[PDB]
Amino acid sequence: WIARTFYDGPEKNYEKTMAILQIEAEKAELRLKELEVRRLMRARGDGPWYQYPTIDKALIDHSPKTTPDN
Amino acid sequence: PGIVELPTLEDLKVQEVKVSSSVLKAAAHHYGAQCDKPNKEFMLCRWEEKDPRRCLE
Ligand SMILES: CCCCCCCCCCCCCCCCC[C@@H](O)O[C@H](CO[C@H](O)CCCCCCCCCCCCCCC)COP(=O)(O)OCC[N+](C)(C)C
Repeated sequence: WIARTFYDGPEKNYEKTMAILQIEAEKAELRLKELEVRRLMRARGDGPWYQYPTIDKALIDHSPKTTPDN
Repeated sequence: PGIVELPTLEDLKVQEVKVSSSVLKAAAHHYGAQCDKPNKEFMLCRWEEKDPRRCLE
């Protein structure tokens, strides 16, 4: 009676544990991958991250400058 | 890095215009009217090549 009205079967806890373990393992793998990607992006500068501004080339004036040699 | 190429002193020989600034100013308007074509060719070459050595002729 106690088992029938207060508890469930073993398979429920078993499969809930499986799902929880899958989620946690995926999160750990993602954390490691994110750290490695951050290291590579900061070292190389070839990714979307750690982009530091340079002078906009639209500010340059392309006209004759009263002197032939610029 | 590299060697700067310079024309020989013979390339820089030409019969100089040996009149002073007042004589040039007195005839400046007629000189601009009559000698426009070579002057404009030279100035276009000077502003396009951006190199004195490319505009000697
Ligand atoms: C002959 C009898 C011998 C044995 C006597 C047994 C005595 C039983 C008292 C001990 C109770 C144990 C505590 C249980 C509370 C937690 C369990 C909880 O999960 O059960 C809930 C049920 O809650 C219970 O109703 C709690 C009972 C607590 C009340 C105790 C009774 C006496 C208290 C006195 C109250 C005040 C009296 C008035 C004074 C003026 C439903 O939750 P649920 O997630 O769905 O379960 C899923 C499993 N399913 C599928 C089977 C449903």
